[PDB]
Amino acid sequence: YQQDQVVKEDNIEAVGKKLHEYNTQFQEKSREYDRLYEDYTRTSQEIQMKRTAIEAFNETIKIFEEQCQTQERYSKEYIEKFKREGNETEIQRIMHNYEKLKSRISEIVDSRRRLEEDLKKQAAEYREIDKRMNSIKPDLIQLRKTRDQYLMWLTQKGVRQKKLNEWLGN
Amino acid sequence: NQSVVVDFLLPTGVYLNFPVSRNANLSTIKQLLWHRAQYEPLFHMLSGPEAYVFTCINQTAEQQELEDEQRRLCDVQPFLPVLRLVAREGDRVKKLINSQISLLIGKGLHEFDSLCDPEVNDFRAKMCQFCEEAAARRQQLGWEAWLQYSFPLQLEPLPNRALLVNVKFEGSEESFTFQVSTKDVPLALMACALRKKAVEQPEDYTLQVNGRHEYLYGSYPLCQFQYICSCLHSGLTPHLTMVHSSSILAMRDEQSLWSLEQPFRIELIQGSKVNADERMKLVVQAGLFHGNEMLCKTVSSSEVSVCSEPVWKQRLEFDINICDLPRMARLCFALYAVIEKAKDCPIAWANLMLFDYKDQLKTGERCLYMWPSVPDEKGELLNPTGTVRSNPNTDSAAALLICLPEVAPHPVYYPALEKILELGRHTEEEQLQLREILERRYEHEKDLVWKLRHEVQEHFPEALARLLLVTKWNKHEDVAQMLYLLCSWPELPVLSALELLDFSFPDCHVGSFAIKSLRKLTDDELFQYLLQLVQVLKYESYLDCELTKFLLDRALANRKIGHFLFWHLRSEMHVPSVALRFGLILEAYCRGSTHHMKVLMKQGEALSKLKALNDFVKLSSQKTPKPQTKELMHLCMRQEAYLEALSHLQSPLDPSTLLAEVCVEQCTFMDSKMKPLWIMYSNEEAGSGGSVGIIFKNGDDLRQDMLTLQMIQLMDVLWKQEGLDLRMTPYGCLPTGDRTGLIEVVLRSDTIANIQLNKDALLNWLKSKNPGEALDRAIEEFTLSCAGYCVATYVLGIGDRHSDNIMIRESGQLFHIDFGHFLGNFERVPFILTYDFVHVIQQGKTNNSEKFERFRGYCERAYTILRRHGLLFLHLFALMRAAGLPELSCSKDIQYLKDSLALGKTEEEALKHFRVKFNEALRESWKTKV
Ligand SMILES: N#Cc1cnc(-c2cccnc2)nc1N1C[C@@H]2C[C@H]1CN2c1cccc(Cl)c1
Repeated sequence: YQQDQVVKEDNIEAVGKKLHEYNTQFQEKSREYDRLYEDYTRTSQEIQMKRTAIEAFNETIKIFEEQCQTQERYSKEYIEKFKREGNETEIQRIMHNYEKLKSRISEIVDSRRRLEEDLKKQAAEYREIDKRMNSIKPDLIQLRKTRDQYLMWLTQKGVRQKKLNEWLGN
Repeated sequence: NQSVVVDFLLPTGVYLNFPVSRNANLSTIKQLLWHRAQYEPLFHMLSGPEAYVFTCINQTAEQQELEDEQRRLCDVQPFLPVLRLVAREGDRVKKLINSQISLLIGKGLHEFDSLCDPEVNDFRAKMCQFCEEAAARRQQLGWEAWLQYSFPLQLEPLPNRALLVNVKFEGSEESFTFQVSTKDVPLALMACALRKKAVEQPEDYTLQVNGRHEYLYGSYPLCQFQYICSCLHSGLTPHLTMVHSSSILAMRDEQSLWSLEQPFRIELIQGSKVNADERMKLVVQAGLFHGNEMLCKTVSSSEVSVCSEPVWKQRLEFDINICDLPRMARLCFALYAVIEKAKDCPIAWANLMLFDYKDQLKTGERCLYMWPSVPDEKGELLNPTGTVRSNPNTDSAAALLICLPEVAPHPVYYPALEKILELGRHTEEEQLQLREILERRYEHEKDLVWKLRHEVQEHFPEALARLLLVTKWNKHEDVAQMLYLLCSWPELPVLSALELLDFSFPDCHVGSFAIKSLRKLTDDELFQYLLQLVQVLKYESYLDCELTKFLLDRALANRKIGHFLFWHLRSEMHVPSVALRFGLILEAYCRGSTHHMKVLMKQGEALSKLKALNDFVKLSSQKTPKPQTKELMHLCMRQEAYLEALSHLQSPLDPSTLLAEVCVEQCTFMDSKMKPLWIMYSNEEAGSGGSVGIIFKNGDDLRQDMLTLQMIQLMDVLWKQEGLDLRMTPYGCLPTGDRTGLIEVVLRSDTIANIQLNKDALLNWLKSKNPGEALDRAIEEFTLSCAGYCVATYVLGIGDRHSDNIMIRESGQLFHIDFGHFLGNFERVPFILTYDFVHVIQQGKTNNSEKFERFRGYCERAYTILRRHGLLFLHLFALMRAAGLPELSCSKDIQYLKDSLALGKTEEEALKHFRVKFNEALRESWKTKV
């Protein structure tokens, strides 16, 4: 007066055939997960590297912004001193050099923006990878528990370890 | 492109932009700068070039004052090529070390600041302070103390003959050959060489094995040293050098709760960044934990439907009071994807300590950034053995939002030791039953052991582990009573202490007791278990722990320990779940070890070049044939930056070994999937051998091979400890980074396959290398080594053993390589004799009963010694489950070693079954060859 069994086939050779199939189906889905878990980990390392590179752009720009600050403060004394000296040459050389400085900050900002766009994309990939991982997990767990239920069924029935291994091992 | 366009920011706001060479050092770049600044505004205001230092944003996103100007811009690796002139200002020492720390550990110190974490800030403050103190304290003491820190004695674990020795002094061509016995103390041997003419005293001196940082000193005989012992067996003269105490100083000189009876509960607010199937609905299963076992039953949420941002707002109540939570209570979450249940996918998980690092019961909101659930054999609901540290991918990774409710107006702590010890105070058939459970050579048994817990302390002190497990940690009464006993428990031996470090015993008092018992470890024995102790840190709740303090203590007392602690920690910095913990320990290590910091920088640069040199060869193998790729490898090595970086460094594998001059012609790469580099060295200051190599591997994981090699080295030590040298070759193996590391090159050897491919070639090969009287020695080397590697491989369960992965030295010594699989994973691996090995063992005869019986004794004796130390291997293997090796992951994998050593059986029962398994291997030797 007890029930439990979930195995489909009835004959020993018929159940052992399904043991070979579900095992082959299990080992393929495991290789699929492992392939996806390599990408997950690789993308996790790539995204972190992009995020520290963005911090690098920030710290670089921050150094250029200090140079701007210093140029404005430091020029003040000399731009007046050379204008009373009638030296519009020495004034004009300072400002073009400062215009050149600011032109470089726009190059560095554009590059920071391109990486931010690439980090936005790779954050999306990471999530899609994680989604496909979580869509494969239920099958992977399904196929494991089936495989084991068939193993136990045949082991209870007395099937020797050598017959089991040739269904599994191949 | 050879040259780079570099941005220069002068301190007057002026901006130059001109090209310089990648291989140009900073000092040269500064001369080119000043020559150009000349013809730009505001030059007259500048100080001279030496007044300023260049500054860049390094690869780890921090500003670095570039104090070493004999340093190439390609070796600086600035994020973008931007150099800022700044004042040579403030404390140069603290700014320099912080920058080098960041480049050495592969993680910027600002990343620690950015967390805004008190626990991290309190760790950094305390550990850097403690480590600096020890290092400052180190520098005060004399040359005796310092040589022992720096170059500690390499000793073997018994005849009394005599042979000559080559001795000389430092900075001198003329050398002195003269006699000395094997049992002479090195104090006496120095005086003999000091008698030059008939000036100086020999107590102001030490002996150094020239061409390596190994030193012969202290109250120990000459034969117990590794160099002299190695010299005696091979038959060569020890080449040494006298060194003055002043010369050693020249090296040295560098610088309330129990009232709160309300049930424990938590508010589950929201989820974040969940990625799942839109058809299903999401569930959050949860439970409280202490170690492995539960504190109470597991609750569960309602089925809120699948989206990115699922909201619950549920009260979750647990069957346990707030007063009953132990110090190391552990709330564990698992997010699951379930079907609607009208008729199971684990998404991710996260654990949290209910109390904090200052014993405060946590209150308020927490955002637990979840780790994804990797599917495994025992598919449990929750992952209580997983780390309590939050996922450092805060931008993209999934998150659960929770709120611990307020328990009182004032903040509630966990009771201190005094109030724990206050409540802690309060012939027979019981004595026979208790002995039966513990003297083994279940809830009924647990409640017996608990009742007689004080009798366990008096009569069964080694049974503490069993008593800690039977204790009910979900009742603060029982917890209080157990800790009381632990506070006055007798000191256990190292073997038992190792067990107490396992994840089953999380309580801070148990670890503290464990570490208290581990302080008797010598540096030699501690080194044998260093790999296991490092991995136990992954089970720690908090950052400041006793094991971290212990490992740092030992790392600062001994430069060899510090070296290997460093690389064990450094090799896992790519792994998110320990990057933080390991990062901080390494920072603390460096600040107390600023001398070795220099050596480790030189290695890390070398290992950065080789990675690049491997990556080139990997691609250049697919493009062209090998002889051209070999030449294209050399051209890249000839480059000034490469050549210097690979030259003149201490070996990471053995810091006493000096890798001086790269023999670029000898250098190549082995034929394999990942194409590892065969890098050869030579040292003209060294002894008779004077030729070392390293295999740089990148692509494959080496942790498996190290564990295996670690455990054979331990067998060899255990055998040698019982007066049994099986002539094993414990070659070095060291993981250095992400799927990267080094292997020591054993010279004068080849695989058996390639000896056989070129009647029986194995015994012929040994004949050509050991002519005449030498052959009888070479077969004994083979016999002894074949014995040890047969027993080792059997006990560890290492299958796949074939001619392509077994090697033989010209001396006769046999040994194994490429330990991909162990513990029978991929069914018991049988004991394996080969016809070829038996052929050589018997001296090329049909029946050599005399010789083969000696060999059977060597296998039998080897196997018996490991059974005596069987608990040692089980305990060490139990702690390595923390490492997450695929084949060392559960009790079954540990059970393998129990069965293979026959620990359940008696001693003579083990010998009988070993002989049976021996005999069957001799039987199956004939059938395999045909
Ligand atoms: N295959 C293989 C092989 C793997 N591993 C080890 C090893 C392992 C631990 C320590 N020492 C050595 N030796 C190996 N042998 C291959 C031959 C003999 C020896 C090194 N030789 C070599 C040298 C340079 C380039 C190339 Cl193509 C071949």
